[PDB]
Amino acid sequence: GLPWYRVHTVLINDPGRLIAAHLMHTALVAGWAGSMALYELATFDPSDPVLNPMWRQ
Amino acid sequence: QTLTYDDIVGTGLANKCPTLDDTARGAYPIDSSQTYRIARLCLQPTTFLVKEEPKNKRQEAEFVPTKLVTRETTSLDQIQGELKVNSDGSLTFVEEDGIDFQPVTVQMAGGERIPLLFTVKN
Ligand code: CLA
Ligand code: CLA
Ligand code: CLA
Ligand code: CLA
Ligand code: CLA
Ligand SMILES: CCCCCCCCCCCCCCCC(=O)OC[C@H](CO[C@@H]1O[C@H](CS(=O)(=O)O)[C@@H](O)[C@H](O)[C@H]1O)OC(=O)CCCCCCCCCCCCCCC
Ligand SMILES: CCCCCCCCCCCCCCCC(=O)OC[C@H](COP(=O)(O)OC[C@@H](O)CO)OC(=O)CCCCCCCCCCCCCCC
Ligand SMILES: CCCCCCCCCCCCCCCC(=O)OC[C@H](COP(=O)(O)OC[C@@H](O)CO)OC(=O)CCCCCCCCCCCCCCC
Ligand SMILES: CC1=C(/C=C/C(C)=C/C=C/C(C)=C/C=C/C=C(C)/C=C/C=C(C)/C=C/C2=C(C)CCCC2(C)C)C(C)(C)CCC1
Ligand SMILES: CC1=C(/C=C/C(C)=C/C=C/C(C)=C/C=C/C=C(C)/C=C/C=C(C)/C=C/C2=C(C)CCCC2(C)C)C(C)(C)CCC1
Repeated sequence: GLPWYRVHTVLINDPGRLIAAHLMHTALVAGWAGSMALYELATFDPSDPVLNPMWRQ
Repeated sequence: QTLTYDDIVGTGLANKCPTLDDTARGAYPIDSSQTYRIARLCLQPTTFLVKEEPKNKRQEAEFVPTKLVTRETTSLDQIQGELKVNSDGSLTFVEEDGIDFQPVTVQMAGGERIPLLFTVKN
């Protein structure tokens, strides 16, 4: 069959499933951005923007 | 026009001090020969401020405003005591008894709760 590095080539002539794969990628990136922001909020110390700003943390 | 408990209950007015109308800009003569007392001292807090502690020793350590989380449980009321008239003409309230304490919890930014015994005990 297809080699491992060509598995996604099944989408080339399938616009509906290309859209679906792109939607899933978009869901993963948007889900990363939310989960990254929640991780940062859970750990950010906001109490000193002079000597402990976000870029030190 | 005087209210009852069923008018007041669950409205939050029980945590309020009584008010005097805007017209009452008068004056109350303290006869030095006669003794006085306080029938009711009410204190209704509106603003609780907590001083921050910046870890630096120096800096601007100002009082930050907080959010009350323990609801309308805050006023001290029904406080009684003797209002003495001193020798030099001054009046000294000595507090005797009353509802003179309320535990209060306020919350700073970041979620730190600050419990305090808001009081005028003695
Ligand atoms: C928009 C970016 C993009 C998209 C949509 C594609 C799409 C495609 N690539 Mg291409 N490619 C790209 C960028 C892209 N590529 C880049 C940046 C490189 C250099 C690294 C390549 C080098 C490349 C080669 C050499 C080949 C392809 C192939 C393909 C086709 C099949 C992919 C597959 O089945 O792998 C399936 C992948 C796996 C089963 C596992 C991959 C795991 C990788 C190695 C590490 C983990 C990645 C990680 C999970 C994701 C991080 C994302 C990152 C951007 C942050 C598909 C059309 C193949 C092709 O043309 O077939 C005819 C092929 O041979 N690509
Ligand atoms: C943006 C991500 C993405 C999307 C939308 C697709 C989409 C697709 N894949 Mg591809 N693929 C991907 C990434 C992706 N893939 C990665 C990272 C790998 C390497 C594991 C592959 C390897 C792969 C193979 C071998 C095959 C496909 C196939 C397909 C198609 C059918 C679905 C399927 O069987 O997947 C299979 C299921 C997966 C790939 C699940 C992903 C597994 C990774 C590890 C994520 C698991 C999540 C996990 C809970 C996270 C753990 C966190 C950790 C810190 C603990 C569909 C077009 C099939 C196909 O149609 O080929 C003809 C197929 O046979 N994919
Ligand atoms: C004229 C109307 C129109 C509009 C508004 C778009 C808009 C879009 N298309 Mg395109 N496209 C069009 C015509 C249009 N297209 C036509 C006629 C074709 C040929 C059939 C295509 C073929 C095409 C392909 C193959 C792909 C796109 C993709 C995209 C999206 C990329 C950006 C994205 O995902 O952001 C992020 C999304 C959001 C922030 C949310 C947006 C919410 C949407 C607008 C509303 C959802 C409800 C709505 C009823 C669903 C249908 C909308 C549809 C018309 C796009 C974007 C929504 C890509 C895609 O789908 O990526 C996932 C993609 O792979 N388009
Ligand atoms: C500009 C932004 C951008 C672009 C162009 C891409 C492009 C791509 N991403 Mg996406 N992604 C992005 C932002 C982007 N990403 C962000 C911000 C996130 C959140 C972290 C993701 C999360 C994400 C996931 C979870 C996945 C993708 C995948 C993909 C690939 C899908 C097509 C494919 O089959 O390639 C075929 C694969 C390749 C061409 C290999 C790409 C190699 C990359 C570029 C770098 C090499 C990584 C290295 C080998 C291993 C890293 C260390 C390891 C320990 C993880 C494509 C290369 C998917 C994928 O790779 O499927 C296999 C996939 O599963 N992305
Ligand atoms: C629906 C609308 C929407 C809105 C208002 C936001 C808003 C935000 N996003 Mg989110 N996001 C969204 C959808 C949205 N997002 C979707 C669908 C995804 C999945 C793809 C994400 C994935 C995502 C990630 C991974 C991250 C964000 C982040 C953010 C924050 C910073 C934005 C930023 O720096 O981008 C900068 C944007 C650009 C620089 C855009 C570049 C545009 C390029 C140059 C266009 C190039 C091609 C163009 C077509 C050329 C022709 C142009 C023509 C005019 C001539 C902001 C709160 C960041 C964050 O803080 O997360 C918590 C962040 O890391 N978002
Ligand atoms: C930590 C380990 C545990 C993690 C558990 C996570 C749950 C996943 C485990 C269960 C996997 C079940 C897949 C196999 C069942 C099935 O047949 O496939 C169901 C479908 C197709 O349906 C199918 O379609 C097929 C035909 S076709 O593909 O449409 O052509 C047909 O064969 C079939 O009858 C029909 O059902 O295929 C799949 O969806 C691809 C495999 C699932 C990949 C799992 C990825 C995890 C989900 C994404 C989570 C991140 C999202 C964040 C962004 C929002
Ligand atoms: C976030 C989630 C991430 C998902 C996890 C997925 C990660 C994917 C991992 C893929 C790795 C694939 C490796 C496939 C390996 C593999 O399958 O090779 C065989 C394959 C050749 O395949 P053909 O095209 O012959 O097809 C056969 C097919 O059956 C393959 O499916 O070659 C390639 O894949 C090209 C890459 C060359 C790589 C060869 C490297 C070997 C060198 C050894 C180096 C070590 C010694 C160094 C000493 C100095
Ligand atoms: C589609 C996947 C592509 C993988 C991206 C590789 C990025 C490498 C950087 C660029 C150097 C490229 C020179 C390649 C040379 C080249 O041009 O190759 C092209 C080749 C496809 O070529 P053809 O279709 O001609 O196939 C030749 C085969 O038939 C073998 O004879 O692509 C590969 O084989 C992709 C596999 C590379 C596999 C790389 C190993 C991935 C290891 C990942 C391990 C990750 C750890 C995972 C932890 C979770
Ligand atoms: C369904 C649904 C829902 C939910 C959703 C969710 C909850 C989601 C989540 C999501 C998420 C939570 C996601 C996340 C994602 C993530 C990712 C996607 C990541 C990625 C990663 C990577 C890619 C990395 C890589 C690396 C490493 C590992 C090391 C170093 C290097 C690098 C960085 C490259 C709701 C209810 C809302 C709505 C309705 C429906
Ligand atoms: C409709 C319906 C439903 C629903 C379903 C759904 C739709 C689901 C989905 C689900 C999902 C969709 C899931 C998801 C998952 C995810 C995950 C699992 C993720 C993970 C992630 C991670 C792991 C993270 C990490 C990180 C990052 C990325 C950055 C920052 C840091 C940290 C580390 C945090 C049900 C059945 C209920 C029932 C009824 C009907």
